[PDB]
Amino acid sequence: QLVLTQSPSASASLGASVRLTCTLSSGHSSYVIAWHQQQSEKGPRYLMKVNSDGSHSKGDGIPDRFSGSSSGAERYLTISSLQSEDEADYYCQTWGAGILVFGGGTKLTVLSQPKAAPSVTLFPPSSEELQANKATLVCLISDFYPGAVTVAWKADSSPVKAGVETTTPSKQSNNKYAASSYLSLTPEQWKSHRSYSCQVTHEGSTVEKTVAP
Amino acid sequence: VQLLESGGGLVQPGGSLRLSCAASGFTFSTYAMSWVRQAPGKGLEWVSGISGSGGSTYYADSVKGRFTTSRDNSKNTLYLQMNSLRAEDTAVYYCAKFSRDYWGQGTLVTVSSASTKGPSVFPLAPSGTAALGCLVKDYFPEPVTVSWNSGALTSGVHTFPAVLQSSGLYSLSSVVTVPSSSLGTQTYICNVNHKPSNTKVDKKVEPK
Repeated sequence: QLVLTQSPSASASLGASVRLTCTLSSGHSSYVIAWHQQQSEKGPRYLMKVNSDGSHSKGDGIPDRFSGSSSGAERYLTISSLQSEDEADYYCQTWGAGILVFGGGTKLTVLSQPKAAPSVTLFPPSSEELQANKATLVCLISDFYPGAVTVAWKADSSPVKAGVETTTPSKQSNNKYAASSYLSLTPEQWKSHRSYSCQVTHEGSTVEKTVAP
Repeated sequence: VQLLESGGGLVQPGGSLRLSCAASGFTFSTYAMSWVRQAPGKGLEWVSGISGSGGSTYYADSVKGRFTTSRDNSKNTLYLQMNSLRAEDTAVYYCAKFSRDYWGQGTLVTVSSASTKGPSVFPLAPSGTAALGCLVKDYFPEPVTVSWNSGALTSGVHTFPAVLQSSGLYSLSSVVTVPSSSLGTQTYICNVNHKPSNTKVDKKVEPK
């Protein structure tokens, strides 16, 4: 029965155009396909419909730089004047005899944006947590682009591996990325070193914040 | 048009849960309605569809016999009754209207043998701007909401996505950047809500 397939990733440059492809399996070459966008950490948003005709409608508030078309078993979404906001996932979708079908989604990267270095804020354990006989260091990392970082912790100058939990990067509403890292310690471990450090490596450069008991 | 889901929460494997979707802004009974779900880090997956007014219902093979969709065309509400839930049914569930198409905002269904746990909330600092925040530590399941000064403070707020720790518990932080000149005198309170555990914490964050 009806299957929609999408390439897992696509890219194009800021201000340029990109075309995303959704391929219908054989046997349904006459079905309407809809495109839905999904930003990091948000629900999907409907963009537009495309019928096997090349015509298209559009959703509320969708800019004119989004359009759709078709050729054979392929259905297309074209985004012109690419912006940082367009870095997101794109799913195609259709309907056939009570059954709904989704493609696997295409992750679009918008190339040619400026590198943006992370802003790092590091908090020591609170007085309240220490009185509860626990200790958490909180390393908050924001506003970086592209969206990949590595986080390393130091106790004085030695690497720490135990007790580290770090999130995956997620896109902010300002189209830069955020991540966080937590180091769990006993109050004794915290008080027994001169300092602890959170080291964030982004695009070949490492920045550090340090706290001390 | 608005579609507003409710009813998500934590359920033991084998348990039951009912989702609701309140529709407004269109003649509900004219349109077929759908349920779609999204497991963490995966794609959109169709769950079920129901004709306008309810005479025909369709289901993905993965939920057949366990999920039952229904609708109330006077209350303009769509329902999904889940029984015999499985860990792999864990997902954000969306109601949607596909003909303009419309999506709801999603509700999280977690199927797990782990217990509910409310967070501990700790204040974070501050050291012409200063960063201060709240640590929302060791809770399960998602989600947690955070506001500042009961919603009066929104500028400079950044609530971070949660980390899932090896313990199986979540933690998240919310930070706000404020004028350093306000620290003595302006009160900053983070309002933390973890509805799955009925936890509501208002934490005043003081300078040190």
